[PDB]
Amino acid sequence: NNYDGDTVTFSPTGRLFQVEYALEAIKQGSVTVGLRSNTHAVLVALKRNADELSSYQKKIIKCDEHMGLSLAGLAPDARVLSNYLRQQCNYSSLVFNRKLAVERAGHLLCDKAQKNTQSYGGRPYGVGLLIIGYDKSGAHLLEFQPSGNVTELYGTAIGARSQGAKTYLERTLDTFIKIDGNPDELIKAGVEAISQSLRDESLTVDNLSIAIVGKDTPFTIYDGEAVAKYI
Amino acid sequence: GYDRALSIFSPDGHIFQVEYALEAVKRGTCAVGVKGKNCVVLGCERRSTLKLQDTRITPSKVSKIDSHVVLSFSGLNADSRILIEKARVEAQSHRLTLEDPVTVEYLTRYVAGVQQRYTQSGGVRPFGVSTLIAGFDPRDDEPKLYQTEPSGIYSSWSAQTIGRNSKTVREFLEKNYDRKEPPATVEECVKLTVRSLLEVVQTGAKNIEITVVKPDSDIVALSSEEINQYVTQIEQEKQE
Amino acid sequence: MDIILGIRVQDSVILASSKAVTRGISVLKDSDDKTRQLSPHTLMSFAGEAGDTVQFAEYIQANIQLYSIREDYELSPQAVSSFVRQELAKSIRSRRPYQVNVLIGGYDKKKNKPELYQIDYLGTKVELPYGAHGYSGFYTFSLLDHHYRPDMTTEEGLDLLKLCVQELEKRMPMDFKGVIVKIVDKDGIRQVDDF
Amino acid sequence: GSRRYDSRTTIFSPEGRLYQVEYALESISHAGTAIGIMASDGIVLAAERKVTSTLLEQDTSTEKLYKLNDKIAVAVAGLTADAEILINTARIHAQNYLKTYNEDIPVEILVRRLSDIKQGYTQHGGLRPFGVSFIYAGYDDRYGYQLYTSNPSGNYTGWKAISVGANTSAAQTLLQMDYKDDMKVDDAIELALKTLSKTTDSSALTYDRLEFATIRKGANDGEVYQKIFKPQEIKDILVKTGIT
Amino acid sequence: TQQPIVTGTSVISMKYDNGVIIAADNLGSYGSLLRFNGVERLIPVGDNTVVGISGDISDMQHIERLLKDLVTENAYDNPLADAEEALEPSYIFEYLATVMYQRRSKMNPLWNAIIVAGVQSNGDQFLRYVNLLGVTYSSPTLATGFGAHMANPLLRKVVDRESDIPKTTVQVAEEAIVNAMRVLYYRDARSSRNFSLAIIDKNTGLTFKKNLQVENMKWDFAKDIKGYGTQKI
Amino acid sequence: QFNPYGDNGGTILGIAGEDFAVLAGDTRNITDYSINSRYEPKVFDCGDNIVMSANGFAADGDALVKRFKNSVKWYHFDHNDKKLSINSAARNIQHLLYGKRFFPYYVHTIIAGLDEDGKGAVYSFDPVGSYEREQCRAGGAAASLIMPFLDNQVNFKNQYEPGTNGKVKKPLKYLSVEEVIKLVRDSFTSATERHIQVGDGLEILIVTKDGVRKEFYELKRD
Amino acid sequence: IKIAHGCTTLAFRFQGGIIVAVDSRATAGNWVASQTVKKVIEINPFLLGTMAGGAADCQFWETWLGSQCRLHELREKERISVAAASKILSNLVYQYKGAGLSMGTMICGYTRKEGPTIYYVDSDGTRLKGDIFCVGSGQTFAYGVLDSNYKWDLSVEDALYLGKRSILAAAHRDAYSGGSVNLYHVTEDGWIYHGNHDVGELFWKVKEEEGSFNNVIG
Amino acid sequence: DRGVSTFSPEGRLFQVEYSLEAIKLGSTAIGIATKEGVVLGVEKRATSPLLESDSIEKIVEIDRHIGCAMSGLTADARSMIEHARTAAVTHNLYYDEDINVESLTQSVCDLALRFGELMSRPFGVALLIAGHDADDGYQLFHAEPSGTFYRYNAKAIGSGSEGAQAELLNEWHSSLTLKEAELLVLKILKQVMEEKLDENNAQLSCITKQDGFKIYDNEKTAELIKELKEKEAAE
Amino acid sequence: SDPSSINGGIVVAMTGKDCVAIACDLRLGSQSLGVSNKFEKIFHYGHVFLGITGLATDVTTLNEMFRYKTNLYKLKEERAIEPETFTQLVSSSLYERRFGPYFVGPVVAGINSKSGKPFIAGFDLIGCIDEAKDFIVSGTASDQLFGMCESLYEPNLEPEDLFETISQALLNAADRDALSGWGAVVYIIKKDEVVKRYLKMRQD
Ligand SMILES: [Mg+2]
Ligand SMILES: [Mg+2]
Ligand SMILES: [Mg+2]
Ligand SMILES: [Mg+2]
Repeated sequence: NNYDGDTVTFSPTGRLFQVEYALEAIKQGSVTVGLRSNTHAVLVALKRNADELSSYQKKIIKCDEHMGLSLAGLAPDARVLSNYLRQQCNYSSLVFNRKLAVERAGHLLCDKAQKNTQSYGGRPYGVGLLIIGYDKSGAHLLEFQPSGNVTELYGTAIGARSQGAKTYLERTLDTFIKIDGNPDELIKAGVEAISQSLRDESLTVDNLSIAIVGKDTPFTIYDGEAVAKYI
Repeated sequence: GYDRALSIFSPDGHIFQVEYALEAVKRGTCAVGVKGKNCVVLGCERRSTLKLQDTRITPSKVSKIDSHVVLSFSGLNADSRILIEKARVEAQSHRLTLEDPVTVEYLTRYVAGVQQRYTQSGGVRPFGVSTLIAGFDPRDDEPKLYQTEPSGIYSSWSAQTIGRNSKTVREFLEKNYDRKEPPATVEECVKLTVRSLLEVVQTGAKNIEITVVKPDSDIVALSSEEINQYVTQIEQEKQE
Repeated sequence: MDIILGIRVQDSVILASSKAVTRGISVLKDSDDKTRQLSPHTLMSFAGEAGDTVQFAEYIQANIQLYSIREDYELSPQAVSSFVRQELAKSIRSRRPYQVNVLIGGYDKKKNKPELYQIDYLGTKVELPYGAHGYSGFYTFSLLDHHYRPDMTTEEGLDLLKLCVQELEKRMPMDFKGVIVKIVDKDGIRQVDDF
Repeated sequence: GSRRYDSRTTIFSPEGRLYQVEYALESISHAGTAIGIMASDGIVLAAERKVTSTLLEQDTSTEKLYKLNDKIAVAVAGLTADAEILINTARIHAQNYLKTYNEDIPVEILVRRLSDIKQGYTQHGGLRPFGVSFIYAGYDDRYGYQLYTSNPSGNYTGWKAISVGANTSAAQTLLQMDYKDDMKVDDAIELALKTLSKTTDSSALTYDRLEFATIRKGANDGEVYQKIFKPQEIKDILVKTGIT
Repeated sequence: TQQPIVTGTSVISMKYDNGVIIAADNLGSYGSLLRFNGVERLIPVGDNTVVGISGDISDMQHIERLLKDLVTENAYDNPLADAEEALEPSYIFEYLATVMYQRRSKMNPLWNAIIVAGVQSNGDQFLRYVNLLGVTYSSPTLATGFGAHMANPLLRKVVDRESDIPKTTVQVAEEAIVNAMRVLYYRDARSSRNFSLAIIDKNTGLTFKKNLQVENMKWDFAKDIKGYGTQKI
Repeated sequence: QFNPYGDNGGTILGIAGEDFAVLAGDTRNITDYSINSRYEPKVFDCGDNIVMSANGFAADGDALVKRFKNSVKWYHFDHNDKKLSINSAARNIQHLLYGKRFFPYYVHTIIAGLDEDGKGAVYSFDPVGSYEREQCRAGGAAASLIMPFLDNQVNFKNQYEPGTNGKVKKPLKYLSVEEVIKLVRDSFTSATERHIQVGDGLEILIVTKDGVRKEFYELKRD
Repeated sequence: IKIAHGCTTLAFRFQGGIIVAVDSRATAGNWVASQTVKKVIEINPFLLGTMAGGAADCQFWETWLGSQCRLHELREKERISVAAASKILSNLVYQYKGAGLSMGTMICGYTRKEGPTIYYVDSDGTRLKGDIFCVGSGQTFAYGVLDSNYKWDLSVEDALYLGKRSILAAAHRDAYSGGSVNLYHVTEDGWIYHGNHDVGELFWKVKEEEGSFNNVIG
Repeated sequence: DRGVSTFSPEGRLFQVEYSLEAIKLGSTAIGIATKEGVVLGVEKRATSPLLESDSIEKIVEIDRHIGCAMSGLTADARSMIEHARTAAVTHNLYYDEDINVESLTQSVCDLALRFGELMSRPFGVALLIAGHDADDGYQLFHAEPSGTFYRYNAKAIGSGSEGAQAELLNEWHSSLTLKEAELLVLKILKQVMEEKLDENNAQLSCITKQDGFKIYDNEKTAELIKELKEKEAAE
Repeated sequence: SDPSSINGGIVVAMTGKDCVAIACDLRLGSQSLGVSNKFEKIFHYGHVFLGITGLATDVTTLNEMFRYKTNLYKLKEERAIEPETFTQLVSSSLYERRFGPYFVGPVVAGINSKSGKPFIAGFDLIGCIDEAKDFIVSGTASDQLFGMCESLYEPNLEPEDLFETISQALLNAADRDALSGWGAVVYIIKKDEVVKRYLKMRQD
């Protein structure tokens, strides 16, 4: 009310309203799902269009050969944060000849988003990210929120009506976690998960966006006729 | 450094600081630009509430940017000096690097760009000035007349007016100016410019300034008596 | 760049400047005009390091032309020469100084007098009846000391100047490919096409 | 952050006016009146000191009239402290010009630069403008004797006779009435004093409440002299014109 | 632009079937003066890497501090710091190699020759060289300073190419290194008798041996050498 | 005084065929009269069917390759995974080299691959970025030995048709991958005989539309 | 190492526009680094630049010039003048003066307002307009043939040959020039390439047909 | 007052949303993409008859293979075009090739959100960026001040955008010829424009692989206007 | 390439009974080449006189600089600067350029308007003050001037006698120096009158 003019102000109950309003931008964004087994990690994203004449907004971004994310909210902010991740992944490779750990990736995003919530003039990031990757400790899935809070998970979903997919994954936890050495079945589980967040619309060929990374699989994105298999 | 965003959007999609800068232009003394077949004429109002003035030394309303281009304006007098100075420097800088004087379009585009930069830079307000820029491109005999405004938009005009009561004189020019046949001579162009100012000015004494620009850096400012002859001629023809 | 001369007479200033541009063992050009018009009644010749000369000359020219437009008024030769000297005086203590020597010939319209200023690359200004830069002086100065009179006409000045060029052409080691002569007077600046 | 406390000094009103410039002019309108009158053979500067106290040291005082160089002077109307900042800048600019061109600075050039500085404070920087209006009285070999004025907006104009500060409306009418082009300095002196004497908010105009200066060619042959009047000299010129 | 003051001489090393061996004497020379005798020029990083450094000792101590700090930094927010995300020899080398080249590029080098010996997580032997110029190379045998001229020839008789590595045992490899250290004591005027030796094995891990001495030297024949040509007594 | 440059020796060679291109280079690394490594590869696959070598000062060579490899990576990110053409790569490298015009990479750079018409392409660079496409280029320590042999055997220079009174030249034609490798191997065995900084091993990288293949051959180790 | 320093280049104005002719050799000391060097940079379809001195300096900055010319005509909706184009380059190298740039170049073009125009630009800041220019180690040799045979009223055919013959003259005598001759003809509607001519074959062809080079046995 | 980069309770940036209102006030611009080329057309909208309409430059060249049309506060577009032209030429300098239309659009869109308390406010202008490259062929992009860009088969922006977009929805198909697209832009412009459409108050342009980006003459557009009127009266 | 001896020139100052004298040659050359015989080296700011030898560009620059500073001094102080104060100003200004100095040998001369005391002073190029009762010397013939002044000078000379002594000191010193001469000027300075005399000397 009187305490939402900028990010530097606390409310009487101890809330940061600008951070919460940034969180609200994610809820308006299109749904995206993340889930992993022990061998692979999968991102599934429902793309959104302006109208029938327009293209579908690309949700998934590659960060390295072994890491990448999906976005929900302000796409330009995801571009800034993904670009930062690309550089950090790259710094780790050039300097230490070392693939960046997915956990450190999360820590770096948390610290970058945090600085924007404590200083005058700036604003919080208006986007949520689901980072998947495969490093020296196996497959990983992270959930980034622009408050700074990063969380490692087996599965999750963010965006509009994400609660449906999140409930499904919470039920299916024991099943999909053991889908080891089988990419197409892990994707199917992710496609069935995101389907629990659909209303009136269904998954078409230029609507669905899938990405995967794993043990002997570089981070690769599938769009267009390549995702027709999973409809 | 002072950073404040002074020029910003409002709910209805307007930038009030730019629009309030236009109000300053509307307050300013009237300025008119008319281009003929082989010349351009810049007319300018001077308010007569100021007697005991020294017209020798008082800043003239029409300013030379280069030997072939001139700039008149309406709005804040102090602001206009900053735009004129920058334009004059750019005019010499263009000659230095391109080995050729600026075109009237280029000089206008530069001045308009400066005005625009002040509409989305921190710590600054827009220029409370609109300009009429006129002249002849190097080795060219086609007359040029351009207008700029605080927002930064610019465009070419067969004839145009800015300042206070400019809507009245624009009404006059819109019916009196023929596109198919512009003022063929210098006399015809000056007369039409004086006529248009006489709709608004008051008296045709030391209230009207006229500057005539012709091809190949041929610019001259008319004196009181010379202008007064046009005023005397128009009034006698009017009584009919 | 090598030979630049200047002679102030009764009613005008005459500048003579060599036409040759040599680089290595080749004369690349034999019709080079080593001068810039700073204002209608002010002319500057120049000689020195390659590139620096023209870059400096045009920079000064631009600045004076900017002044002319701003004030709608022509600066006096004395005022221009002082501005030029200061620019060189700054330059000498810079990271990379302008290695340019100049002569400034002008006609002061307020005084109705011709004026010749000699300024070297250090910023050393002197007003003279006749001047030169480089090795040119070593021949001409003594010749001018003898033949020069303060009340000479423009035509007498050109004959005196011919005498200098002849001496240079006889005793100078390098072929400087003649000179471009220019006159500065009450009516402005004009070039002598046949010299 | 600090946005909360920003007055926004450099913005437009809905009507297209600069709030702070207008309010600065309102400030200046309460300042002691200063008059400048330009004659054919010189210039007069007259100014009224702000409500003097009897224990004020009058002879070793300077409030209104300041010297910029040998050929140019100014009369001040507004905050004295603000004016001195600008005066020192103007004095330096005049010396820079002399150093560069070996010629005394033309009056207009000095006036323009000082007016450009004031303009800057209205367009950028977020600072309050200088609450000062000047009357510039000076000479050069181009235009001869010149009078100018500048105000917090940074706009300057040339004049034959002009007033700034308090009661300028009444003062400008009286000057417009009695001024003529073939006027001499001694006549202009009398007009300047008569105008202040009628527009003053004081009971009677006296020597101790005035600052006076002339710029004549009254020196020996083709050279300009600046005369900042002493207390006793103002007392004499006030008796000579029949005011006291 | 530097000049090295307190200096360390040869660092020698080689690969064998299960790991790598590295050695360097304990001397800190001050020109011709053999100033300091208790200088350790082999610095372990974790339990799987040893960095051997020759050249300027002040710069060596700086590199020690960097490596010490690297271990600390790696442990931050790293639950697998003593497991999968532990520092590898290749990581440690590439870091140093980056620093060495950046410093030479700023015309302010770390005046050293460095050999990073270790064993990777997958059991692979790691042995690579870097110096003040940022120059890097790898070989079955690596040596610095005089070691390059005298040790490498001897070590290459054992492991001449890649295929000789599985055929070389830790006993044979250590023998060649200790022998090389003796030869360097005979012939390098800025060497000491006392040295340290380190073995990094993929099975038995890191074995760090301190206070070793050159022994079984041949000096007896000196008594028979008289004069410089014609002298008989 | 500290000298920031050094000479790591070695020599490289690039030859372009009709539908292929090879980029060879010996595996010896040296300083002064000492051998540092008998197998230190300096010909690298950089992706997008581009092979590269920066012979001379290895520290600058490795820095440059590393930076170009990185450039290829960021070209994919910024331009929707577009393939970097050999001509585009060349121009990019010019800017990398010239970027350090006043503190150069002391290296003779050569890249090889296929142009956009599928034909074999070799580009060569000086230390400060001047580049040119050629059928043939040797670089490094023994370039002066190998290059005139290449002029004679690849481009058939100074060879005229027998009996034509030296009037008709020997006609230019593309060489087979077999014939090119023969010329590479003979060029390096010859260079090894007469240049002390050349030897130990020869590594060739062959680039066709199918990908990047490698071949290795022993060289004299003295 | 030493870096490439490929030179003989000329360019002259005549009735039919401009001829540009260059050799092809690049050297590193006595070592002939390349016989196939392109010493004419095609800045754009209307402008040409010549390469002498630093090979990299000339290449890098004259393609950079082509970028500045393209940006000019996008903003001004008009072809850039040869005067302006040359001055963009000369002002740039003047900023780098002292740093060690090495450039001897002819900026050649043909516009409506100027006609055929040639500007010699130099790494020490020199910018000269002229009718005939000749730059490189073999420039003096090429000047001798040019000066004795040049006329304004040469035909496009004869002018092309004169430029070709002047390079040949330099290629013969100057040890650091040769390889092949590249010819260009600049018109108002753009430059036209007139082929690569190997000096080895051109010398014997010219010797026989012209009767020249009697000193040499053939 | 309030911060420039402030979020609303609904999760939108106030200043970005307000700039979108400014764009609705702007003159209409339409773009249609076909397999034979992309067409760009704009409403000039002269504020007075004395204004020389040919000086109204709302269609602009970025490179030979990329064109641009604008709508809104058109003065704000100048620096966006300047950046686009520099980005396009700079990429050619670094990579000896044409730059992809998408990459060009992305570079422009990176400027969009570089505002706050960088420039003081978002851009008050939307751009239609049309072009061709070898990879994705003929393309039309809509670049907003939010930093977002959508590719479109056809798109209208400005005051008559929602009405024109609904018309483009029905009329567009994947087999449109260039000539058909030209007429379609003129047809839809004439519907939404206030004043009567002619060659002086409306401007056409296109970009083809063969001839590159071209702004049509007033003579050429006039014939297409006459051809359009005849075809509508013919049934 | 020795800045202090490219252009050449000399200045000398002396005191007398209730008066001071300062004198300088008129030569400006470029090493061997004589360029100007009108180059005066003495300037004045109010009643304070400053002579400057050395590199001519700096001589000109410093004159313009001290004119600049003495003008602002007068405007703020509402009085003319005195010799003692000016001396300090010259020293301050020179030492400000300690590690990039003006290549000059300045010499202050004048009479204090309050006390009436004759005052002279000399400086090195970095502003060290050399105060003296008798005389100050400067320029490319300083050695010669030192020798002339030390033998010819006597205290409490009348203005007319002092003129002869300083003139003979300068002339004979200048004639033993190649880079000095080509005319000479002498300023005789009394409390409220100043006479300036051009000397006839050999023109080689
Ligand atoms: Mg050997
Ligand atoms: Mg030859
Ligand atoms: Mg003498
Ligand atoms: Mg003599």
